[PDB]
Amino acid sequence: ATSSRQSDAGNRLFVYEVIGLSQSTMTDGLDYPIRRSGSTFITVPLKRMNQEMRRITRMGGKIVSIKPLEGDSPLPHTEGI
Amino acid sequence: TSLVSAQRLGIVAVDEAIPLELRSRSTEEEVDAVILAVYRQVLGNDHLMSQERLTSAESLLRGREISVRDFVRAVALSEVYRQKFFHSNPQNRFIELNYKHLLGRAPYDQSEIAFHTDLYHQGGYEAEINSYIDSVEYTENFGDWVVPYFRGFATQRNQKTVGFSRSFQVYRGYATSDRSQGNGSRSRLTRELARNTASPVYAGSTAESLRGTSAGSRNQMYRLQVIQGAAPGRGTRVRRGKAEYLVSYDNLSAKLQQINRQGDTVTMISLA
Amino acid sequence: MKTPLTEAVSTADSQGRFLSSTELQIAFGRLRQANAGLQAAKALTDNAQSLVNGAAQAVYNKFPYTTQTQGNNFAADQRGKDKCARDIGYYLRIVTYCLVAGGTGPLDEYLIAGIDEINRTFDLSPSWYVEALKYIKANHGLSGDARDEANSYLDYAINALS
Amino acid sequence: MKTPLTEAVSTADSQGRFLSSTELQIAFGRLRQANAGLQAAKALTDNAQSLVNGAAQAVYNKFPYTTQTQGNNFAADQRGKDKCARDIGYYLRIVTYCLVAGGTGPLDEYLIAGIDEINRTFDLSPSWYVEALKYIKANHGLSGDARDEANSYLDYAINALS
Amino acid sequence: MFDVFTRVVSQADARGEYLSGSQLDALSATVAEGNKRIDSVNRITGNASAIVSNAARALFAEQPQLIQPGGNAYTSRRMAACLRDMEIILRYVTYATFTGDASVLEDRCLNGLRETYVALGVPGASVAAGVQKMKEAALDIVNDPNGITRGDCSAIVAEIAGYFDRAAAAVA
Amino acid sequence: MFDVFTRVVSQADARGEYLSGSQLDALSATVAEGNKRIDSVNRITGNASAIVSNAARALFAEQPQLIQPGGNAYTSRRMAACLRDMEIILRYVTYATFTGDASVLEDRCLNGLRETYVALGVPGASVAAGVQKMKEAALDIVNDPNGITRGDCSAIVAEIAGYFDRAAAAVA
Amino acid sequence: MFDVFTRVVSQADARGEYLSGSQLDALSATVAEGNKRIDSVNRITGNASAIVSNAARALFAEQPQLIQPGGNAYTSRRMAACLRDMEIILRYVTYATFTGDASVLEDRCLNGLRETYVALGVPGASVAAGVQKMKEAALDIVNDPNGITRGDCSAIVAEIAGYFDRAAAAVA
Amino acid sequence: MFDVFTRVVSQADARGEYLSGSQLDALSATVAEGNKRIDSVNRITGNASAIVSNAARALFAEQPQLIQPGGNAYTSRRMAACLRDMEIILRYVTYATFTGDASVLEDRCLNGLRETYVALGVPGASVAAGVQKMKEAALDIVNDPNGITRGDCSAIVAEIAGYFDRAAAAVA
Ligand SMILES: *[C@H](C)[C@H]1/C(=C/c2[nH]c(/C=C3N=C(/C=C4\NC(=O)C(CC)=C4C)C(C)=C\3CCC(=O)O)c(CCC(=O)O)c2C)NC(=O)[C@@H]1C
Ligand SMILES: *[C@H](C)[C@H]1/C(=C/c2[nH]c(/C=C3N=C(/C=C4\NC(=O)C(CC)=C4C)C(C)=C\3CCC(=O)O)c(CCC(=O)O)c2C)NC(=O)[C@@H]1C
Ligand SMILES: *[C@H](C)[C@H]1/C(=C/c2[nH]c(/C=C3N=C(/C=C4\NC(=O)C(CC)=C4C)C(C)=C\3CCC(=O)O)c(CCC(=O)O)c2C)NC(=O)[C@@H]1C
Ligand SMILES: CCC1=C(C)/C(=C/C2=NC(=C\c3[nH]c(/C=C4\NC(=O)[C@H](C)[C@H]4CC)c(C)c3CCC(=O)O)/C(CCC(=O)O)=C2C)NC1=O
Ligand SMILES: CCC1=C(C)/C(=C/C2=NC(=C\c3[nH]c(/C=C4\NC(=O)[C@H](C)[C@H]4CC)c(C)c3CCC(=O)O)/C(CCC(=O)O)=C2C)NC1=O
Ligand SMILES: CCC1=C(C)/C(=C/C2=NC(=C\c3[nH]c(/C=C4\NC(=O)[C@H](C)[C@H]4CC)c(C)c3CCC(=O)O)/C(CCC(=O)O)=C2C)NC1=O
Ligand SMILES: CCC1=C(C)/C(=C/C2=NC(=C\c3[nH]c(/C=C4\NC(=O)[C@H](C)[C@H]4CC)c(C)c3CCC(=O)O)/C(CCC(=O)O)=C2C)NC1=O
Ligand SMILES: CCC1=C(C)/C(=C/C2=NC(=C\c3[nH]c(/C=C4\NC(=O)[C@H](C)[C@H]4CC)c(C)c3CCC(=O)O)/C(CCC(=O)O)=C2C)NC1=O
Ligand SMILES: CCC1=C(C)/C(=C/C2=NC(=C\c3[nH]c(/C=C4\NC(=O)[C@H](C)[C@H]4CC)c(C)c3CCC(=O)O)/C(CCC(=O)O)=C2C)NC1=O
Ligand SMILES: CCC1=C(C)/C(=C/C2=NC(=C\c3[nH]c(/C=C4\NC(=O)[C@H](C)[C@H]4CC)c(C)c3CCC(=O)O)/C(CCC(=O)O)=C2C)NC1=O
Ligand SMILES: CCC1=C(C)/C(=C/C2=NC(=C\c3[nH]c(/C=C4\NC(=O)[C@H](C)[C@H]4CC)c(C)c3CCC(=O)O)/C(CCC(=O)O)=C2C)NC1=O
Ligand SMILES: CCC1=C(C)/C(=C/C2=NC(=C\c3[nH]c(/C=C4\NC(=O)[C@H](C)[C@H]4CC)c(C)c3CCC(=O)O)/C(CCC(=O)O)=C2C)NC1=O
Ligand SMILES: CCC1=C(C)/C(=C/C2=NC(=C\c3[nH]c(/C=C4\NC(=O)[C@H](C)[C@H]4CC)c(C)c3CCC(=O)O)/C(CCC(=O)O)=C2C)NC1=O
Ligand SMILES: CCC1=C(C)/C(=C/C2=NC(=C\c3[nH]c(/C=C4\NC(=O)[C@H](C)[C@H]4CC)c(C)c3CCC(=O)O)/C(CCC(=O)O)=C2C)NC1=O
Repeated sequence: ATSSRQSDAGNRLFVYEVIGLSQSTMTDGLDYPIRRSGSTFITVPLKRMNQEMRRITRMGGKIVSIKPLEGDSPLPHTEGI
Repeated sequence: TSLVSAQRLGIVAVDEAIPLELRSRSTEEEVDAVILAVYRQVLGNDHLMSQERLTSAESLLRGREISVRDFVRAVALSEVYRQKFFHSNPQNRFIELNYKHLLGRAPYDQSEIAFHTDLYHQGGYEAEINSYIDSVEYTENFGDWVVPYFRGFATQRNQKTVGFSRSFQVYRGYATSDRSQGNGSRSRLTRELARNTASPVYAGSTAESLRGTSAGSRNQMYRLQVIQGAAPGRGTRVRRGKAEYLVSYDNLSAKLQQINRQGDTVTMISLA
Repeated sequence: MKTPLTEAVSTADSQGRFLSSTELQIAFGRLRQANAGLQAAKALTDNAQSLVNGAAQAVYNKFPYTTQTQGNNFAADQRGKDKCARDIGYYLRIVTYCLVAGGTGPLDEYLIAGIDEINRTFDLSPSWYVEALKYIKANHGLSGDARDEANSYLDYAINALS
Repeated sequence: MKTPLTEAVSTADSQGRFLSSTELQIAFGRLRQANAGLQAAKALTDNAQSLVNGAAQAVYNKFPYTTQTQGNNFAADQRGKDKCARDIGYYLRIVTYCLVAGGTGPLDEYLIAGIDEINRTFDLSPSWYVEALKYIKANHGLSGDARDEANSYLDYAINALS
Repeated sequence: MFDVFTRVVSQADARGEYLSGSQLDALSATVAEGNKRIDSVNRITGNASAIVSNAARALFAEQPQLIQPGGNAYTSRRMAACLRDMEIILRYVTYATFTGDASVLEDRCLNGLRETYVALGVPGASVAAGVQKMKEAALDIVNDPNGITRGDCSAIVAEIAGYFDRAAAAVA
Repeated sequence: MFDVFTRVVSQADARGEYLSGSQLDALSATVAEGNKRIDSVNRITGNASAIVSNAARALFAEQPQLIQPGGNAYTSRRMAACLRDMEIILRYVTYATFTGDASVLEDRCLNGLRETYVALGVPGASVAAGVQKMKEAALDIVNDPNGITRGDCSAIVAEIAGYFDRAAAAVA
Repeated sequence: MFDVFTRVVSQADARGEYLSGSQLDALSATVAEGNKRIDSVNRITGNASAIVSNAARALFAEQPQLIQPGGNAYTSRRMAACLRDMEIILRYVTYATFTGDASVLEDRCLNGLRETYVALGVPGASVAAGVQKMKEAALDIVNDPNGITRGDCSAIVAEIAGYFDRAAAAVA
Repeated sequence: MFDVFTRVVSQADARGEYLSGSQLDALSATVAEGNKRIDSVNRITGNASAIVSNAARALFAEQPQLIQPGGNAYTSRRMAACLRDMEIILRYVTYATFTGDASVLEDRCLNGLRETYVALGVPGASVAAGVQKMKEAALDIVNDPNGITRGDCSAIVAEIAGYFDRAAAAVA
C-alpha cells in the first residue's frame, strides 16, 4: 500500500509511542490478552509505517510521539531494558 | 479438538499446546523458550543448526528492542527461510508454507493464493512475507508478543470449514517438517484450492482400514483417491467422478495398470 | 511368510472359524520340532563364518572360471569375492531363519521369490549357489532330528535354483 | 531461571488460571527434597576447595598436555592453572546453586547457555571440564537424596558439554 | 503376518545379523511355554460361545442403553453384528495367542476397526467394556486348575491379557 | 522470575560466593514453613472467587461512584475488566506466596500497571482499596481454625499481607 | 469510532440519561439532512481523483520548493507517497462526512499525523495548504447546482469545511 | 498425552463409570513402582549423551554405508540432524517412562516420523537399529547395581524395552 517498499530509504526506523490500548468491539476480535496500556513503544520501519499506523489506529490506540532513529537498527529503543 | 477426535487424528499435542507470550521483564529462560518456539514453528520444525541461528535478531529480542512479531518477521525474512521454503519451492507451496508458519493456518480459497502471488510479483519476497505478519489475522491471533502456533485444528472466527480439512493436508504430524529431499516440495492443496472443494482427511489412524482375509499375503491395504472419467470403451458404467479404491499389495500394480488404462488420474495413494 | 502357526491361523481365518484340534496338532508338531530347529540354527550361527568361507571356496573349486575371467558377475576381483561371500552369508542366514521359524517362510519371503530374475538380470549362475548349499549340506555337522531340518531348507533352495 | 516453583508459576500463568493441586504437588516434591539439597550444598561448600583442587589434579592427570604445551588456552603457566582452578570453582559453585534452587536453572542461565561459544572461541576442550565433573561425581561423597541431586546436576553439565 | 518366531526372525533380517544366543534361549523358553499356550488356546476355543454370550449379557446388564429401541445393539441384525464382533475379536485373540505375536490381531482385526466403529456410530467404549468382560472370562477359564495338570502359567495369562488390552485399546 | 531459593542464589552469584551456613539455615526454615505456605496458597485459591466477589461488593458498597452510570466500573465490559483485574491481582499474590518472593508479582503484574491505570483513567485509589479488601478476606480465609492442623502461621500471613501492600502501593 | 448518532449515544451513556426531546429532534433534523450529506459524499468520492490531482497541481505550482531536487515531494517514491497522503486525507474527510461525526477523522487519520510529519521531515504547512486546496475543490464540487434537485446545503458544506479545517489544523 | 493415571481415567470416562478397586490397586502398585521409575528416568537422562554417542559409533561400525559419502548420515548437517533424532528418541523414551504411558511417543515422537523419514530418504531400518542399540545401552544403564539400593526392577526395564521397541517399530 506504499511505494516506499523495495527501497533502502524505506528501511528508515521510527519509534511509535501509543497509549490507551483497551478492550473494545474492535479489540474483541483479539485472541490474546493485552497486558500494558500505559505507554507502548513499537519500532517501525518506513515501508511498514502505513501498516503500523493503521493497526494502532484500528485497535483504538492513540499515538503520542514518533521518534526518528536515523538507522536501520532498533538499538535506540531502550524501553524494555 | 477433544481427546477422542485428536487421538484418531494424531493432533493431540497441537490441542494441548499453550501459546507462548513474552511478557515484559522476562527472564532469559522465557526469551530462550520464545526464540526456540519461533524456530520450531516459523521454520516448520526443521533441525536448525547454530550456524544459521540468527544471533542478531536473537539479541534484539533479548535486548527487547524488537517484539515477538518482529522476531517472527526477522526469521521469515532471513535467508534460512528463503533457502528452506522459498527458493526451491513453487509459489503455491511457498504460500501454503507461509500460511502454516506465520498464520498457523491452511489457505481458505484460491483468491488468497492469487492475492499473495500478485503481491509477490508486485513487491518481492519481503513484501509478500510482510503481508502475512502485517495482516489483521496475525495481529488478532498472535499480535506483538505471542509466538504463532497452528490454529487450523480449532474453530476460528473468520475461518472456512474446508480450512480444518486442509490443515491435515498441511500439518502432517507432530514429528514432521516442511523440508523435503532437495528442499523442493509440491503443494497438496492445488487440486482443491483451485476448485473450492475438500479431500477426505485420512490422517494417521484415520487412514487405516479393516483388513480381514482380504488383505492378501501382506496384511496391509492401499488407499487410492482417483478422479474417474468416462471410459472410451464404455465397458463399465462410472457412477462417481471421484472414486475410492482399497486394494491389496498383490493387486496394487495391477490396479494402477487398470486406472492408467482407463485414463483416470491418481490423486492420492496411502496406507490403509 | 509361511510357518505352521501362520498357515494354521490363515486357514482358520479363511474359514472364519476358531482353532480346532487340527491347528493344535499343527502347533504340537511345530513345538516338538522347534527345539531341534533352534539347536541347528545355533550351531549354524556359530559355524557360519567357516561354512560361508568353505562354501565360497568350494564354488571356486567347482567353478574356477569365476576367479580368473573378468566380469561384473564374477569373483575375479575382491569386489566379486566379497559379493559371493555376502550372497552365501545371505543364504546361510536365511536357512538359519527357516530353522528358527520352522518352515520355508524366510526363504520364500527373503530369498526364493524373485531369485530367477536376479540370476537372469545380473548374470549369476544358480549352479554356484547350488554348490554352496551342497557344501553346507556336506559340512554343517548336525545329526539326527536337526539335520533333516537343515537339509530340507538347503534342498528347498537347491530345488528352487535347479 | 527454572525451579519447581518458578516453572509451576510459569505453567499456571501460561494457563492464565490459579494454582491447582498440580502446582501444590510440585511444591510438595520441592519441600520433600529441598532439605537434602541444602545439606548437599552445605557439604560441597565445606569441601569446595579440596574438590576443586582434586578435580584440577585429575584434569592434569588425564590431560597432561595442558601442563606442558605453551598457550593461552593451556595451564602451562601459573596463570592457566589459576584460570582452570577458578573455572572448576565456578562449575562447583553453580552446582551448589542448583542444589539450593532445586533445579538446573542456575546452570541454565549462569553456565550452560553460551558455553559452546566459550569453548569454541578460547579453544577450551570440553573434555577437561568433563573429567573435572567426573572427579566431582567420584569424590563428593554424599549418600541418599543428597548424592542423587549431586549426580543430577553433575551429569547435566556432563551431557551439555558432550 | 508374524508369529513369535518370525517376529524376531524379521527383526534379525532387518539388521542382517544371525539370531544371538539370548534370542534363541528366549524362543526355547517360548517352546517350553507352548504346551500351556496350546492349553489356553484350547480352553478359550472351547468356551468361546459361553464367553461371548455371558459377556454380552453382562455388558447389556451394565449398559442397558445399547439394547433400548434406538440403541446401537437394538434390532436383531445390529445385535447379531454385535455378537459377531465379539466372536471375531475372541477369534483373533486366540489367533494371537496361538502365534505368540499380535501381528494377526492388530494387522487383520484391530487396524481400521476404530474407523469402522466411528463411521457406523458404534460406541467403541462399549466394545472395549465388552472385550474387557471377555478378558476376565477368558483368564478365569484359562487359569482354572480343574481338568488339567498343574503348573505355573502366569506368563501365558498375562500375554492373553495383553492381547485383550490391545484389542480394547484399539477401539476405545 | 524468582522464588525464595533463586533470590539468594542470584544474590550469591552477584557476590560470586557460596551460600554460608546462615543462608542455608534460613532456607531450611523456609522449607519448614513451606507446608503452611502451601496451605495458605490452597485456601486463597479455593476461596478466590468468593474473595473477589465480596471485595467487589464492599468496594461498590462504600464507593458507589464506580458503578454509577459513567463510572469507571459502569458497563459490563468495564465491570468484567474490573473483576478480571481483581482475579489477576489475587492470582499474582498467590503466585508470589507460592514462590516465596514478590518477583513474579512485581515483574508480571505490577510492572506497568500504574501508568496503565493512569492512561485508562482507572482510579487507582479504589483499586488499592479493593486490593486491601481482598487482603483481609484472604487473611480471614487463611487464619480459619476449622479443618486444619493447629500451628503458628504469623510469618506466612505477614508475607501475604506484605504482598498485598506491594500490590496496593503499586496502583495507588 | 462514532457517527452522528452514537456520539450523542455515548454522551448520554456517560451522563446515564435517556435522550430528551431536543436531542431526538436534532437527530431527526440530521436524518432530514442525510440525503444531502450522502449527495456530498457521492460528489466528493466521484471527483476524488480530480480533487487530489488539481490540489497537487496548485500546491506544487504555488510552492515549487517541494518538487525540486531535494524537496520532500521530489523523487517518484516521495511524490507517490504525497499523492497517497492527499488521497488518504480526502478519503477520511469523506468518511467523517458520511458518519456525521469527526471521530473517524481524529481517531483514524489525524492521530499521530503531526508527529508522523515531524519525524519524517514532511513540511506540515504544505500538507495544510494541500488540504485547503482539496477543501476549496470539494466545496465547489458539492455546491455545483447542475444535475441535482434544488435545496439549501449550507449546513453540510459548513460541516465539510470544518472537517477539512480539522484535517489541516492537525498537520499544521 | 496420558500418564499411567489419566489413561485409565480416559477409558473410565469413555465407559462413564468410576474406577473399580482393582484399577485403584494397580495404580497404587505403579505408585510403589514410581521410585524405581524415577531412578530409571534419572539414570537414562544422566547418561543420555554417552548412550547416544556409543550407539552412534557402534551403529556406524555396524552400518558404514550411512556415513559414507552419499550416505544419509554423511555431511555435518545430516549427521547433526541424525544425532538430534537419536537424542530426541531417547528424550521421548524418558518422557514415556516418566509418565508411565507411551502416549507421548505415539502422539509426539512417532507421530508422522515414518512419513518424514520416507520423504527425507532417511533409512528407517537404520534408525530402528540405532533405537535398539540405545535400548541396549539404556537397559545396561538402568539395571546397573552400583550406587543404588537393591530391588527388583524387571517391570520398569520391560516397560522401557517396550517403549524402545515401539519407537523402533514405528520407523522400520
Ligand atoms: C540417525 C540415527 C539417522 C538419520 C537421521 C536424520 N534425520 C533427519 C531429519 C529429521 N528428523 C526429524 C525427526 C523429529 N523431529 C522432531 O521434532 C521430532 C520430535 C517430535 C522428531 C522425531 C525431522 C522433523 C527432520 C527434518 C527436519 C530437520 O532436518 O530438522 C535428517 C536430515 C535429512 C535431510 O536431508 O535434511 C537425517 C540425516 N539419518 C541417518 O542415516 C540415521 C539412520
Ligand atoms: C558366489 C557364490 C558367486 C558370485 C556372486 C555375485 N553376486 C552378485 C550380486 C548380487 N547378489 C544378489 C543376491 C541376493 N540379494 C539379496 O537381497 C538376497 C536375499 C537376502 C540374495 C540372495 C544381488 C541382489 C546382487 C546384485 C546387487 C548387488 O550388487 O548387491 C555379484 C555382483 C554382480 C554385479 O554385477 O555387480 C557377484 C559377483 N560371483 C561369483 O563369481 C561366485 C561364484
Ligand atoms: C418371551 C416370549 C420368552 C423369553 C424371552 C427372552 N428374550 C431375551 C433376550 C433377547 N431378546 C432379543 C430380541 C430382539 N432384540 C431386538 O432388537 C429385536 C428386534 C427389534 C428382537 C426381536 C435380544 C436381542 C435379546 C438379548 C439382548 C437383551 O438382553 O436384550 C431374554 C434374556 C436372555 C438373556 O440371557 O439375558 C429372555 C428371557 N424368555 C422366556 O422364557 C419367554 C417364553
Ligand atoms: C465454517 C464454520 C464452521 C463450522 C461448520 C465448524 C464445524 C466444526 N465442528 C467441530 C467440532 C465438533 N462438533 C461437534 C458437534 C456435534 N456433536 C454431536 O454429537 C452432535 C450431533 C453435534 C451438534 C449438533 C462436536 C461434539 C465437536 C468436537 C469434537 C471433538 O473435539 O472431539 C470442529 C473442530 C474444531 C473445534 O472443536 O472447534 C469444527 C471445525 N467450524 C467452523 O468454523
Ligand atoms: C544489530 C547488531 C547488534 C548489536 C550491536 C547488539 C548488541 C547487544 N549487546 C547486548 C548485550 C551484551 N553485550 C555485552 C558485552 C560486553 N560486556 C562487557 O563487559 C564487554 C565490555 C563487552 C564485550 C567486549 C554483555 C555482557 C551483554 C549482556 C548484558 C546483560 O544481559 O546483562 C544486547 C542485549 C541482548 C543480548 O543480551 O544479547 C544487544 C542487543 N545486538 C545486535 O543484534
Ligand atoms: C476383520 C474382522 C471384522 C471386524 C472386527 C468387523 C467389525 C464390524 N462391525 C460392524 C458393525 C456393527 N457392530 C456393532 C456392535 C456393537 N454395537 C453395540 O452397541 C455394542 C457396543 C457392540 C457389540 C459388542 C453393531 C451394532 C454394528 C452395526 C452398525 C449398523 O449397521 O447400524 C461392521 C459393519 C459391517 C457389517 O455390517 O458387518 C464391521 C465391519 N467386521 C469384520 O469383518
Ligand atoms: C489336541 C488337544 C490337546 C491339548 C490342548 C494338549 C495339551 C497339553 N498340555 C500339557 C501340559 C500342560 N498344560 C498346562 C496348563 C495349565 N496348567 C495349569 O494349572 C493352568 C490351569 C493351565 C494354563 C491354562 C501345564 C502347566 C502343563 C505342563 C507343563 C507343560 O507341559 O508345558 C501337555 C503335556 C502332557 C500332559 O502332561 O498332559 C499336553 C499334551 N494335549 C492334547 O492332546
Ligand atoms: C450498563 C451495563 C450494565 C449492566 C447490565 C450491569 C449489571 C449489574 N448488576 C449488578 C448487580 C445486581 N443485579 C441484581 C438484579 C436482580 N436481582 C433479582 O432478584 C432480580 C430478579 C433481578 C433484576 C431483574 C441484584 C440483586 C444485584 C446485586 C448483586 C450483589 O450486590 O451481590 C452488578 C454488580 C455491581 C453492582 O452492585 O452494581 C452489575 C455490574 N451493570 C452494568 O454496568
Ligand atoms: C494437595 C493439597 C494438599 C495441601 C494444600 C496440603 C497441605 C498440608 N498442610 C500441612 C500442615 C499444616 N498447615 C498449617 C496451616 C495453618 N494452620 C493454621 O492454624 C492456620 C489457619 C493455617 C495457615 C493458613 C499448619 C500450621 C500445618 C502443620 C505444620 C506444618 O506441617 O508445616 C500438612 C501436613 C500434614 C497434616 O498435618 O495435615 C499438609 C500435607 N496437603 C495436601 O494434600
Ligand atoms: C526524479 C524522479 C521524478 C520523475 C520522473 C518525476 C516526474 C513528474 N512529472 C510531472 C509532471 C509533468 N510531466 C510532463 C511531461 C510531458 N508532457 C508532455 O506533453 C511530453 C510528451 C512529456 C515529456 C516527455 C508534464 C506536461 C507535466 C505536468 C503535469 C501537470 O502539471 O498536470 C510531475 C508532477 C509534479 C510536477 O508538476 O512537477 C512529476 C512528479 N518527478 C520526479 O521526482
Ligand atoms: C491511515 C492513514 C494514513 C496516513 C495519514 C499516512 C500518512 C503517511 N505519510 C507518509 C509519508 C509521506 N508523506 C509525504 C507527503 C507530502 N510531502 C510533501 O511535501 C507534501 C506537503 C505532502 C503531500 C501533500 C511524503 C513526501 C512522504 C514520504 C516521506 C519520505 O519518504 O521520507 C508515511 C510514511 C509511511 C509510508 O509512506 O509508507 C505515512 C504513514 N499513512 C496512512 O496509512
Ligand atoms: C446510490 C446513489 C444515490 C444517491 C447519492 C442519491 C441521493 C439523493 N439525493 C436526494 C436529494 C437531494 N440532494 C440535495 C443536495 C444538494 N442540492 C443542492 O443544490 C446542492 C448542490 C447539493 C448538496 C451537495 C438536495 C437539496 C436534495 C433534496 C432534499 C432531500 O431529499 O434531502 C434524493 C431524493 C430523490 C431526488 O429528489 O433526487 C436522493 C435519492 N440517490 C441515489 O440513488
Ligand atoms: C563431509 C562433512 C563431514 C565431516 C567433517 C565429518 C566428520 C566426522 N568425523 C567423525 C569421527 C572421527 N574423527 C576423528 C579425527 C581425529 N582423531 C584424531 O586423534 C585426530 C587428531 C583427528 C583428525 C584431525 C576420529 C578419531 C573419529 C572417530 C570417532 C569415534 O568413532 O568415536 C565422525 C563420526 C562418524 C564416523 O565415525 O564417521 C564424523 C561425522 N563427517 C562428515 O560427514
Ligand atoms: C531428585 C533426584 C532423586 C532421585 C532420582 C531419587 C530416587 C529414589 N529412588 C529410591 C528408591 C529405589 N530405587 C530403586 C531402583 C533400582 N534398584 C535397583 O537395584 C535397579 C538397578 C534400579 C532400577 C533403575 C529401588 C529398587 C528403590 C527402593 C524401592 C523404592 O523406593 O521404590 C528412593 C527412596 C530412598 C532410597 O532408599 O534411596 C529415592 C528417593 N531420590 C532423589 O533425590
